[PDB]
Amino acid sequence: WTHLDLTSALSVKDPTLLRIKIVPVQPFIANSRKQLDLWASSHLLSMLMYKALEVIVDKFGPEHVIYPSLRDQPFFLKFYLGENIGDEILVANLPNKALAIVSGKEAEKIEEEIKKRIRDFLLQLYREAVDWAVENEKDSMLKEAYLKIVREYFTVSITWVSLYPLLVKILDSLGERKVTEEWKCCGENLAIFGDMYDHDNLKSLWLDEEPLCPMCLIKRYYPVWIRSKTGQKIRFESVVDVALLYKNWRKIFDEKYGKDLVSKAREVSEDFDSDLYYSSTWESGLSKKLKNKKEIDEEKVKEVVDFLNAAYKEIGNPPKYYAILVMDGDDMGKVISGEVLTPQVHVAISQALANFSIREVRSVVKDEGLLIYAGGDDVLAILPVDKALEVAYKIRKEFGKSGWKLSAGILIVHYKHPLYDALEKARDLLNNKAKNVPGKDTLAIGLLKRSGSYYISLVGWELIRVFYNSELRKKLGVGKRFIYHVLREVDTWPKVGIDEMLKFEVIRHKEETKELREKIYGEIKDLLEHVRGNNEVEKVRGLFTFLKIITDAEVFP
Ligand SMILES: [Zn+2]
Repeated sequence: WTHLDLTSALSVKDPTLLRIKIVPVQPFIANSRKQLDLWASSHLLSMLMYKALEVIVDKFGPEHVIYPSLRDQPFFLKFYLGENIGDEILVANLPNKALAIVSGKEAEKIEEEIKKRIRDFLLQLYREAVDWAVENEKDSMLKEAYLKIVREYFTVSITWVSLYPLLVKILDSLGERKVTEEWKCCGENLAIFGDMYDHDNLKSLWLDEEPLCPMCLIKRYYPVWIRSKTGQKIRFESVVDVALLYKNWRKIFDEKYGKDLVSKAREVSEDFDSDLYYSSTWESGLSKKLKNKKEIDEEKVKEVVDFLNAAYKEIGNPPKYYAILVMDGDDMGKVISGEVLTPQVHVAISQALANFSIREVRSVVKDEGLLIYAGGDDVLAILPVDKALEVAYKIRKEFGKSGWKLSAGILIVHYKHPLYDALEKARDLLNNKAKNVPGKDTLAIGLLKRSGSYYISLVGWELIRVFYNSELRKKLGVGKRFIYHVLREVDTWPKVGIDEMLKFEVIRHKEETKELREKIYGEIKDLLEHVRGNNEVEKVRGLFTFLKIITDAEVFP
């Protein structure tokens, strides 16, 4: 049906191919402290691309935008059509790069019109935010040297060509040239330091002891702006909120106990957050959460610990690790753009990516963890430790049927760990580890224990398939004895040899305990073909590190 869509925009108007791209993406995102900051920043990025797109839509129509496909785009439904949209709207699913069919004469003004609208809105927000941080100097907070940072920050490169998949190729590399040619938290002047202030005097002024620049102020305000433009806010506020979803711990906790813990936490103070389900925090600190010079009863603390600890002996210890899942398509730069072909095929692909990202990835994540972003062939999610692998694979299969292949970094991490770093490492797994294998179609799973230890393992998607249905998974104590032993041998390498090492080790860990040993060796061998590695030592290392991680009793209690 999208042929008769293009015939219009191609015939009805004197047609010129316009292209949008907002430049600060991976930076703006990684500069975030708490999970909310990461959602807020990525979501806004989408907001911008929406206001960029809004202009195209307003002046013309939706079918004039090739990429992304605007059918089912939750922002538009909610915002442009005033549809009564549900929690869909919390997920950011518009990417930066875009492609529209524009009328030759508008091409010039549409460029400046997009530029203004972004600035206008960001400014519009900075203000609204300025008011909010006052609610919870303030005249000269809107100096036209701070206004600058806001307008100057996000760069929106816009380019066009008249009327071939070659024109598309010429539009991209022409476009990808204007890009580069066009403290707080982050290399940007703080909203007070840039004029004349001491760093001691600076920190004192700011609401949480950390001084913010204008951009990061917009980050903080956005979650309340959204709550009052749409209805709702992120379901899992903290990283800890998603960490406590491991084997329904929180839900189980919020029945047997929960009311009594709330009660217990009322009579210590008014902590009316999630950290407090951990015994550790009640001993470890609380000082920080004391925003007032009031008194804290100590028996209440001592016997909040006792309550929780006894809770833990009847329920299990509370989960303290969570997953960062980042995903990205392979060999698809030139597919999204259309060089590898505009015919309706380029729309078809756009619709395929739109559909996957909006519906299929959400149906996979599905209140079982936080889907921050799905731009077509790329995903950010915070997951519980026991959903990471399961979600990743599920999503991979789906992107299968809807481009072709897709890699992934998963970073399991202790909750108390700096996000900026965690987010950085997860990215690195995906880009520097995963995407650098020959047949780049791989899971790069990493585990960083609070110890400082950092196990990584690079794996084919087929491995998780084989491993579920594996006899080997069925037993993993015996496992603790097995895996550690193997990993020890392959710390350097078994001088005995790799094959004979596994035999002796499978052998070591009455009618059926011959066929069983013989089955495991087979699987263990089968599995290695799916570990990405350049020799059996690397492959063995790789599998038994995947084994090591999946089974770790501190991460998976
Ligand atoms: Zn900042």
